[PDB]
Amino acid sequence: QSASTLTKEDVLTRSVSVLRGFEVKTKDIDLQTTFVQDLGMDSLDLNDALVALEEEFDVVFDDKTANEIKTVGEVVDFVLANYLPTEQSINHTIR
Amino acid sequence: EESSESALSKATKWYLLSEIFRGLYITLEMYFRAPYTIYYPFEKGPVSPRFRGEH
Amino acid sequence: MIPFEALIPYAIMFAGFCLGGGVMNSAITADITKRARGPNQEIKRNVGED
Amino acid sequence: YSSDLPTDIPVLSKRPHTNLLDYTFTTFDKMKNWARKSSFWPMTFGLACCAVEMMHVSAPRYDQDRLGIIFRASPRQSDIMIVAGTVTNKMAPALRQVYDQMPYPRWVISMGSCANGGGYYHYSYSVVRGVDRIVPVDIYVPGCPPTSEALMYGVFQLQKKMMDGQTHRMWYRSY
Amino acid sequence: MDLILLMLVAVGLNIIDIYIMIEILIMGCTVNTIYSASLDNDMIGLIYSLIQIIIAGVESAIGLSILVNYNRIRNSEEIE
Amino acid sequence: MLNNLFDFIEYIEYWLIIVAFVASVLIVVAYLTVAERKTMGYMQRRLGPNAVGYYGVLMAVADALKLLSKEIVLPHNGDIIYVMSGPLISLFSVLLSWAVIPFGPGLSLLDSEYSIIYLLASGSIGVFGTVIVGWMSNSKYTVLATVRTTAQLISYELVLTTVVFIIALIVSSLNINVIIESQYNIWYIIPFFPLCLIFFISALAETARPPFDNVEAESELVSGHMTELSASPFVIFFLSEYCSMVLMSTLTAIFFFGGYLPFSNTIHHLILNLFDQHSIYYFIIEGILLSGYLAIKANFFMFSFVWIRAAAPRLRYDLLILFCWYVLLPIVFAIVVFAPGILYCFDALPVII
Amino acid sequence: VSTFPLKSDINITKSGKTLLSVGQGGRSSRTGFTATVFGGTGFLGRVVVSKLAKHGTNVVVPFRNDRARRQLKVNGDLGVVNFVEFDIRNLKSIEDSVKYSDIVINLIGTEHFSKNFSIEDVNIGAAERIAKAAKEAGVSRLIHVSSYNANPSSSSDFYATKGIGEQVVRDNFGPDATIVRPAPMYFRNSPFLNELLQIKALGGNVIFKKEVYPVHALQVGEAIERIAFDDATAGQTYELFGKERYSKKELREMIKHIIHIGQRGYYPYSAGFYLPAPEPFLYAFALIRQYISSQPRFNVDQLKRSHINQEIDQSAKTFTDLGMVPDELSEYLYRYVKPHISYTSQTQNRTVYSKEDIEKLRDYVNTP
Amino acid sequence: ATQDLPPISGYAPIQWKRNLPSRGFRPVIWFLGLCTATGYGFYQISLA
Amino acid sequence: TNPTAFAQTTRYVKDSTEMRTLVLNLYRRYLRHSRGFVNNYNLDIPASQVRTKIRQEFERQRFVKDLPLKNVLYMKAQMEFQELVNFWKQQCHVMQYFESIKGDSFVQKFLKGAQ
Amino acid sequence: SSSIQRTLRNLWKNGFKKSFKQLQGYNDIKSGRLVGTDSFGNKFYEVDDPVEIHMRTRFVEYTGFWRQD
Ligand SMILES: NC(=O)C1=CN([C@@H]2O[C@H](COP(=O)(O)OP(=O)(O)OC[C@H]3O[C@@H](n4cnc5c(N)ncnc54)[C@H](OP(=O)(O)O)[C@@H]3O)[C@@H](O)[C@H]2O)C=CC1
Ligand SMILES: CCCCCCCCCCCC(=O)OC[C@H](COP(=O)(O)OCC[N+](C)(C)C)OC(=O)CCCCCCCCCCC
Ligand SMILES: CCCCCCCCCCCC(=O)OC[C@H](COP(=O)(O)OCC[N+](C)(C)C)OC(=O)CCCCCCCCCCC
Ligand SMILES: CCCCCCCCCCCC(=O)OC[C@H](COP(=O)(O)OCC[N+](C)(C)C)OC(=O)CCCCCCCCCCC
Ligand code: SF4
Repeated sequence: QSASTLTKEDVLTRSVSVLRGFEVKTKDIDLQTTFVQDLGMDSLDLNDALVALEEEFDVVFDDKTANEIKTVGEVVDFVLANYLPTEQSINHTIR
Repeated sequence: EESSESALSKATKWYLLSEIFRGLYITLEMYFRAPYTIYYPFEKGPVSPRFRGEH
Repeated sequence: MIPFEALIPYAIMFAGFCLGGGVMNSAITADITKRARGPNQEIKRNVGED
Repeated sequence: YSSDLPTDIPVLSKRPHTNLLDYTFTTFDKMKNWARKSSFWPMTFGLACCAVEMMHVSAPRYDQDRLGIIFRASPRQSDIMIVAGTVTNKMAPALRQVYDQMPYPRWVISMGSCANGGGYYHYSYSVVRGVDRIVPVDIYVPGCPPTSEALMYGVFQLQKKMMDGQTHRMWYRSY
Repeated sequence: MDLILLMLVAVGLNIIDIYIMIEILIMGCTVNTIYSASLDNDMIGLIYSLIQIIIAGVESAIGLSILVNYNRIRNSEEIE
Repeated sequence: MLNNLFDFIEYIEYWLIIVAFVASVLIVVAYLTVAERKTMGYMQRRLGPNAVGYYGVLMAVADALKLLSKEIVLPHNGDIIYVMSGPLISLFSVLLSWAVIPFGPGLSLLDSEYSIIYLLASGSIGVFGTVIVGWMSNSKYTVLATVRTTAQLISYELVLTTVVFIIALIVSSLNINVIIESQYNIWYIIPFFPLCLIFFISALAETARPPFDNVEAESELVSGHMTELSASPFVIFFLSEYCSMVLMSTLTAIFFFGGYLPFSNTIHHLILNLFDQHSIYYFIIEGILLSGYLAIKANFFMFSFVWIRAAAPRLRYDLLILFCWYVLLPIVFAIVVFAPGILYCFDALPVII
Repeated sequence: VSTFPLKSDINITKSGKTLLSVGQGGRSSRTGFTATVFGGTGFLGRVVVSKLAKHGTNVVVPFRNDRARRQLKVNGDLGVVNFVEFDIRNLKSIEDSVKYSDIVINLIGTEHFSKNFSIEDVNIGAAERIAKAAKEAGVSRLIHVSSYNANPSSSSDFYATKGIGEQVVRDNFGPDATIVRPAPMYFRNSPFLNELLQIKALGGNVIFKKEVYPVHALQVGEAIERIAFDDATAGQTYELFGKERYSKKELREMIKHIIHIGQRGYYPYSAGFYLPAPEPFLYAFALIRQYISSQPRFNVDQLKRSHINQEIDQSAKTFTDLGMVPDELSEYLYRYVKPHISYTSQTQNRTVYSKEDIEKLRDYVNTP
Repeated sequence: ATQDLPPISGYAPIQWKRNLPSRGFRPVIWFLGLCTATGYGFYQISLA
Repeated sequence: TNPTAFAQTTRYVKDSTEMRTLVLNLYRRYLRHSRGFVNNYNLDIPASQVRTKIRQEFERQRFVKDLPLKNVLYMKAQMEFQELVNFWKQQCHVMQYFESIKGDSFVQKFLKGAQ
Repeated sequence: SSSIQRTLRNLWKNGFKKSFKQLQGYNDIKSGRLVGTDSFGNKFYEVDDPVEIHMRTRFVEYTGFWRQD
């Protein structure tokens, strides 16, 4: 119920597809793949990607983490540690 | 303990709505007075020589 | 100064009740008396002289 | 597919009654017009100093209620919109939305110089130069503010126009 | 149709809808009591029917309060 | 024809009796709307409606006809179920409550030993029909008004029900006609003057009339549950609310002022002695006389509904809840124990006869 | 729209007048032109009158309904919009409308007939009378709006009268009369889309099989503005249609998903979304309501036209002859059926159908 | 003569202080009448 | 008293590095609430188009050098954000915001009176 | 000024024909001394009745019977 069902392979796989829909230099994305160097995102492109990765996983990056994020693997680490399913109504669970 | 009215005196004004009934009576007095209404356009309100209207 | 214009709607409301009561009291009482006259229509409606 | 159209048939507002149905739909129109004129329910839309004179029409001296005039809070229960006050750019979309929510038939009265054409605030950056840029207006009441009698006269003009309506005879003779 | 439990599709998908089913089910017992008591001309059955109505209304209130407090628990932050 | 025409009237006679019954009630309700504005107008030193019909007698007709000629506002033509079901439940409830009102001895459409229960039960359905307007509605003023209707219902329902039960207990009957005829030698206004005030206070709260007009508070919730209602759905709710005012005014006259009983027994006999009892004209006059007594008493309380509106300010509903539960309920439950004790002490427990 | 609808500040009409323009094109500006829009209170007249009055062209709007004309006055500045009470059976009122106009636009036309006017009276008799009255008043430009399938030898009494009306307009006003042939027009409160947005559409299995080339009503109103202010368009016939062909069955099914009526597997079938009926019943019901109902319902001739598809006259001119690109129904379908979406109201998340999404939905509708 | 002025003697004084004198019987009397009416009412109910 | 929802206290930033972070944080908030803007204001465009419009406005002020202009631009950008999220703007104003948008030759302007 | 004695007194002075006209436009049966008549045909009256209130001592009779401007 109110617990995460996320694996490191799924979060990475969903992260790559969401990053593939952008205009990146390379489609070969792994954990070590940096945003500035490998994919080539400026200030605004990076934050478009972060919000896009927010919507996919229903998570919200904190300001401190978002400003300091470098690699794709850091995003996968953040999603796994912070993801929570949204609370449901009083009827969804007990019925 | 420092009130001027007895408990029954204050409860009789309270339960029997003393001041509410007085307000009704004052309203009923107006029912028998002459109303202020004038019948425009058959009658007109007062005007003065300084009145500003159509040029 | 009794305002008679204000008392007109109450007169019609008074006549509203009297319309219901005047009809109901007379129409129902007449029908009960009419149907108590006999076992057929010629006795209920017609009135004998004797 | 030939046709032959008459040429000298008068317009609806000048067409006399010829047959029985002309009287029947005229009677149907008159009763509905009589009711709408009699039940004159404006919407409470006092914006500025022109609203004070609109409140004095309901005051005992003039007592609009004796003519069947009752102010309604909700646009659904109203059929007359009296714009009494300055219409600003910040208020215009709200005024239009409030007008659009009135069920038909609906009429609009524009009262005072602000609503008519802007008035004292005509050359202001934040004033609409006349409420008839946003909503159709049926009658214009002049004055700054119009007196209570000036507003009542404007209402009487609208009631006169409402009593000339021929909606049901329009269906019979124009459609 | 009853033996395949068709009534399980007629019950709504909220906790309050279960409450309504319970009230309807108990009301079926009272209608059966009134029907038998009237045919027999027996006032003891009607006394039973009156008791069922009062008691069934008591549990309706007790169950509602539990559901009321259950919803309050979820809306517990109340920072306002 | 002749015979077939004459006994066809007999076949339709009772339907006309009902049509006359419906017509009589609607005339009072229609002209109560006119009378309220006339009464408020002169108390406020204005005139009230006098320009619609001769001296204002067609003002009610104009309001209904104008509203019946207005467009109905709803998202779709098939969405009539939303804003019409509520008004109909409210109207059907109050109209059915009139079936037990006797205009004279035995002149009620429904007569039964449980007429009191039917009266209370029928009016409780009208409360339900009011809250249906805020049916998951997106109008926040309709939603805010639905909450207040429930709060007022909890306030008055216990007090109004218990007061009527004390009156029924004094006569040991739940038949409304028996309660009226039990007041031959005494009108229950004298022994139960506190209960008459409480009944009228409860009636004001039940009908959502000021000072308890917290549901349709114009200065608070524009029009309350009626803010989205126009044309026919608005008339039906307005018609039912004023029907309830006439009903509760007539019930105040029945429970405490003897119903249709004459003010003076001497004058009542004098007037009726002019007409031969063997003629149908006696029973017309008696029907007018008895209903006139009921009309006079009910007119005074319909006047009192208007009178309290023009004198008292509105009270917040959360204060109304405390007033009904901390003040009215303890007093009424005291009298429900007081009254049987008095009667037993003097060997005067009531029976039906 | 634009900011100034003219290529110059001076325009000499073919009647000889020279009309100067003042201002930059706002409400307070003028173009110097006086136009008369017959049928201005109708669906298309409100579009046309609004576009003319916003730039300062004086518009004479002859009306028969006093309530419907009130909203037209808001379009223009003081003195710009003028009203003349009129009837097509009255000749003095028709002349008064065109007495001062340099442009006359004829939008009068019905697909029905009533106790007072047949389809021949309106689509031919009125058009002929207005064209002749315009000529005697020295009007430089006449614009007549027929239908998309106008044909003097058609089986449909509407298509036939529209086709003959095209002939009579040129025979009275002369060879310089302009003719417009719009396709079914979609907009807010569009008669084309209204029947598709209606739920209880009886006999849709027959009625909704017609294929058409629907066109945006704003462009048709924009095209007429171009035609009136460019004298090179005199004597020309324009077929204004969209690039894509749709059948009303497709749009009916595409609309159903946007309105989300299909959220329930039972509700559309229970609510009357599909109302199949044999064509003889559709004929009898249409025939019966023609002499019982007082409001114009689906009549007999519209039943015949349900079989006839829209044929584009290849010899006529298109939007490209006016230097305009037709709009696509895919890019406007959502916003015009948006008012009819049931729950919407920011419940959880709106489903805003982009232009790409509408075309994806069309394939899904056509998938069996 | 050419201006509106108060009279030589001035205007008579007006009333502006609050004037709402109490009216009615003492609360004891109203309570007694209520008990008197209740006692007589139940006497008639007892007789009936 | 208490401030309205989504209100920020006004502060004059004196560090260009700190200013840059505050701008980037606000830009993310605009993107996250883009789907909310489509819902509240009933726009006829996808949220993807709304995010594109947001980026254009941030790209206009990309190369503003003066720090005092940055603070006023940042302060005004915060006020607009608080206006949009709280639904204070009327729907007509937001619809016209997306209504915004080849220049004619010399002769073309000459013929029509130019500007 | 709102009593039925004043109305019946004014009804007797005017007659049925004049009072019925006042019962159609004026909403009030009133009597007075004829003061003049303008060029349009309106008749202007002044009231000597001691029970008439301040602003109601002068009134007009219009020429029309159904509409008054
Ligand atoms: N999808 C479409 O709408 C299509 C439109 N057309 C044609 O375009 C033209 C514009 O029609 P549209 O605006 O779309 O919809 P309408 O049905 O409202 O057009 C009818 C207009 O002409 C007036 N009219 C009809 N009959 C008469 C009459 N006897 N006397 C006076 N006026 C009359 C109407 O006046 P009033 O408003 O007072 O009733 C109305 O203004 C029509 O002629 C139509 O045949 C053809 C193909 C597609
Ligand atoms: C007969 C049935 C109808 C009326 C029943 C109820 C009436 C009020 C009872 C409680 C009174 C009370 O509690 O009296 C308390 C007060 C006064 O007392 P105080 O403040 O100490 O006086 C101060 C000192 N003095 C005694 C020297 C003055 O009286 C009242 O305000 C009486 C107001 C009544 C006037 C209006 C009468 C008509 C009302 C409307 C009727 C439909
Ligand atoms: C059946 C459903 C319930 C009943 C509803 C009743 C509603 C009331 C009716 C509306 C009133 C109305 O219309 O009367 C007001 C109208 C408005 O006149 P105007 O517009 O100013 O022009 C008229 C004046 N001219 C033409 C000189 C300018 O007077 C009339 O023309 C009335 C004249 C005809 C009178 C015929 C009477 C015939 C007898 C009828 C009674 C037996
Ligand atoms: C045993 C004999 C029973 C008597 C029968 C009557 C019982 C009435 C109880 C009233 C108590 C009360 O008015 O209560 C007041 C309460 C709460 O007031 P609070 O917050 O406690 O302040 C007051 C406490 N003080 C003063 C001690 C500090 O609300 C109200 O204002 C209710 C107002 C009701 C007015 C309804 C109008 C009805 C008009 C009737 C015309 C026919
Ligand atoms: S027109 Fe004059 S009185 Fe009216 S709102 Fe404007 S300034 Fe005030």
